[PDB]
Amino acid sequence: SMSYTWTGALITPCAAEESKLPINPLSNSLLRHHNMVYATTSRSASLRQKKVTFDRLQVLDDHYRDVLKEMKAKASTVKAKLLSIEEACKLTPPHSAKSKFGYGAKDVRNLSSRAVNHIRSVWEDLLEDTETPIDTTIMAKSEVFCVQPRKPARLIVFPDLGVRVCEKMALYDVVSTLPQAVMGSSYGFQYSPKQRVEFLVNTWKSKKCPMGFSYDTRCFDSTVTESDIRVEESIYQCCDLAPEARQAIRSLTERLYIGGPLTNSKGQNCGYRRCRASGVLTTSCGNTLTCYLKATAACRAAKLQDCTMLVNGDDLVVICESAGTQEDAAALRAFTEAMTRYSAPPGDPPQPEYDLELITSCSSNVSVAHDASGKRVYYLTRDPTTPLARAAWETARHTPINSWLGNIIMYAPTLWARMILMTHFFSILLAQEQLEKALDCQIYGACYSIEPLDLPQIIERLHGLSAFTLHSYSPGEINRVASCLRKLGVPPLRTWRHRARSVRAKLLSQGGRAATCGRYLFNWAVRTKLKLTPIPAASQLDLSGWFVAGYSGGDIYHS
Ligand SMILES: CC(C)N(c1cc(-c2ccccc2)sc1C(=O)O)C(=O)[C@H]1CC[C@H](C)CC1
Repeated sequence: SMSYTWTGALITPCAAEESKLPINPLSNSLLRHHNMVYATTSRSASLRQKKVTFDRLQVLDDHYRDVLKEMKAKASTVKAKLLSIEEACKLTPPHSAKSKFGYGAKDVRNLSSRAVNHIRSVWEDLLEDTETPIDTTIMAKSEVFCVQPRKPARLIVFPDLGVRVCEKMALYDVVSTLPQAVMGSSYGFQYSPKQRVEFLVNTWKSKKCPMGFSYDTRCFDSTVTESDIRVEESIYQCCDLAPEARQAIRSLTERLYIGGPLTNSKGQNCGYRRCRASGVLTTSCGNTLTCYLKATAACRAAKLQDCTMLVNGDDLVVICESAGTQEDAAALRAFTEAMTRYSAPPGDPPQPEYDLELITSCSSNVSVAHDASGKRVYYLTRDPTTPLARAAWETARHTPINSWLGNIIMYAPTLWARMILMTHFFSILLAQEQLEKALDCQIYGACYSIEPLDLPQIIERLHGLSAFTLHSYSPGEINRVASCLRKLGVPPLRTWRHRARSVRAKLLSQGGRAATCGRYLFNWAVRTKLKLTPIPAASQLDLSGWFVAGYSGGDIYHS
C-alpha cells in the first residue's frame, strides 16, 4: 500500500521557526562560518513528503519465515510486567507535548486527578475498542546541520499524551527487555560507546579474513509495512503478558502502530499513514526487530558467511567471513536484492569494507589512539561537523536539549570533543557560573538530566581514565577533524589550548568537583600534567539503565 496519502492540507508549525544561526559573540568564538549552519523547518516538509510517500513492494520467503520463528522462540522466554500509572507517569519527560484534554506533562508527573482520570479512560478505551484508529499529530522536525557541497526536515508522528502514557504501561517493560532476549549481542543499544567498540573489535577479530559493510535503508520508517508491524506484534505476543496488557498491545497495534489519520498543528486533516510512526514507544524496538529480521534472512539468501549483525533501530552494520573481493561484491549485491524484496531498499549502495575504521554505523566508526603509557586504545568517534554546528546553535539560542553535553559524554575520548566541546562549554558555563545547573541531553533517545560537574566521573565510568590521556590519534582521524575545522572556520589547536589553560586554572581554583573537571578534562592542556588516578565518587554513580535499550521518539525520561 501507499506509505502515505495526503489530503493536501499543510504540515504546519505550532510556533515561529528559526533557520539561521544568529550573529552572537559567544557563538563566534566556536564557529566562524555561521552562514553554513542551518535548522530544518516546516518550509521543506513537502520535499520530505514526496520522498517518503510511495507504494511498498514486499515478498516474504522461507528464509524470512525461518528467522522469524527463531526469533519468536527466544521471545517465548520473556515475561513482561504491566506498568502502573504511577511508574508510567514517572517516565514522562517534564516538557513532553501536553494533552489536548486539559492537562500537560507537569500534571502527569504530579499525578493530578485530572491527568490520571483521563489516562484510565484512555486505557479502558483501549481494552474495549479494538478497531477505531487513534489520532496522531504530524510535525516537521527541527534539526540543525551544516550546508553541503540542504536537508529537508524529518517527519514526526505521535499520539496524545494520554495514549503515550498508556503505551508505557502496556509496553515499557516489553521494549526494554525483549530486543535483548531476542537478538542477544546483536542488539546495539545494550552497549555504551566503549562496549560497542569492544563488540565491533571482538567480532572483527573473530573472522579469519573479515569483510564488513554498513547498510542504509532509504527512509526505513516508510518502508515498514502493515505486515511488518503485525509480525512485530506477533513477537511481542509470545511474552507472558497480563490480560489487559495483551489487549492493550493488540489494540495499540491496530489503532496506532499500523497506521491512522494524520492531523497538523492547526487541527486539519493532512492524510493517512500506513507505515511506522516515528513517535511511538515501539518505534526503536520495532525497527531494531524488523531490521534484524530482514538482515538475518537476507544474509542467508545471499550466501554471506558468518553473519554477525549489529542493529540499533534502523541502523545496521554487518561483519562476516570474506570469500574474496569479487565474491563479496556479488554476495553483498545479492544481500541488497534480498533486503529490497523484504521492503528495505538501499539509500546509498552498500560497499564491502576490509578496514574496520572505514565503516560508519550509528554515524560512528572505530578508531585508534594511545594513552599515557602509549598502548593502543580503541574508541568510538565520528565526523564532528554536525556535533559542532549544533553546539554553535546551542550557544547562540536557548534549546531544551543539549546535544553538546550528550556528545561530550558519548565522545569524551575523541580529539574534537575534548579540544573544542569541553573547552568551549566549560568556559561558557564558568563565565556565568552554571557548572551546577543540571542540563537535559539525550542518550539513545532517552532524556537525561545531567550535572556538568559530574562529567569526570561519567567519563571514567563509561570510557575509563584513558579518555583523559588519549593522544597520537590516527592519520585518518586528524584529517577529518582538520578538514572539518577548516570548513566551519573553527580556531586552530593553538587557540583552544590557550582557552583550555585559562578554563583549567579558573576551575582548579574555585573548588572541589570543578577542580576535578579542570584536572581531568583538561589534563591535555598543561605540560607539567598531574598523574591522574581513579576518582572515588565515580563508583558511586548509578549508571544502571544508561545503556539498556533505545527509545528514540518514545517519550522516555529517566530520573
Ligand atoms: C600536539 C599533539 C600531540 N596533539 C594532537 C593535535 C591534533 C590535531 C589534529 C588535527 C587538527 C587539530 C589538532 S592530533 C594530536 C595527536 O595527539 O595526534 C595533542 O596534544 C592533542 C591536543 C588536544 C587533546 C584533546 C588531545 C591531544
